[PDB]
Amino acid sequence: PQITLWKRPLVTIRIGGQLKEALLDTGADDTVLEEMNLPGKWKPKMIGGIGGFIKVRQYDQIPIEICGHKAIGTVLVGPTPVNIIGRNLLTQIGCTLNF
Amino acid sequence: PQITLWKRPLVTIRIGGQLKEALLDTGADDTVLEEMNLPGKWKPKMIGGIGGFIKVRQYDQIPIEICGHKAIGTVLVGPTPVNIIGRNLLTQIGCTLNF
Ligand SMILES: CC[C@H](C)CN(C[C@@H](O)[C@H](Cc1ccccc1)NC(=O)O[C@H]1CO[C@H]2OCC[C@H]21)S(=O)(=O)c1ccc(CO)cc1
Repeated sequence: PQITLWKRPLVTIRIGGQLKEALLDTGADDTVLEEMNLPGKWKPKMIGGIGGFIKVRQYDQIPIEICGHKAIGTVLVGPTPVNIIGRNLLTQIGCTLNF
Repeated sequence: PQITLWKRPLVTIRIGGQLKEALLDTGADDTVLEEMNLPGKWKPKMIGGIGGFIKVRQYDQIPIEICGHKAIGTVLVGPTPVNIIGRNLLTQIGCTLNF
């Protein structure tokens, strides 16, 4: 589909048994999801944006469905105010910027 | 153009006769540039990002040519980690997300 940017580009994603609204975010290298207790190995990381850094847990090879499109890759989980689909997964669902 | 997302969508912008590199950022409501001088009236504002809140200077009706596409609108100047072009100007240049 085509998503205009008059409003936030929020779409429905699924991660296991949880559906969430997340931003399709070309400004994010990696995907950052709100706090959730995912299974499996992870490692700590600090990520920075406007206002400073937050601490996140990096989980690898996590399958995420984004508007019905299949993706799988790295997911950072921590106290973000918004779920953010970053470029690592945007490329996998075929997302481009066009003007 | 069509811009894929395997790399950061960094583009050259022209603002006040200066060339700068900025990130096309669909997850940003607002355009936020690193510290610089712009002429005219500005208003103190605060904005929140992933890491908390910052103070910025709000400048209205600033022309920016983004990849050769003209926009005129609100520019916030303050301690962002990188220059970001947000939806307020991405809409002006006809940006959409497509997948
Ligand atoms: C370093 C470049 C950006 C600032 C990076 N950000 C993505 C960005 O899209 C965030 C994504 C975002 C969105 C909402 C809340 C928090 C973060 N937007 C943002 O800060 O926009 C601000 C300017 O306009 C305002 O509208 C939204 C917040 C304000 S981010 O969220 O901080 C971020 C995301 C992912 C990583 C890991 O790769 C690191 C940082």
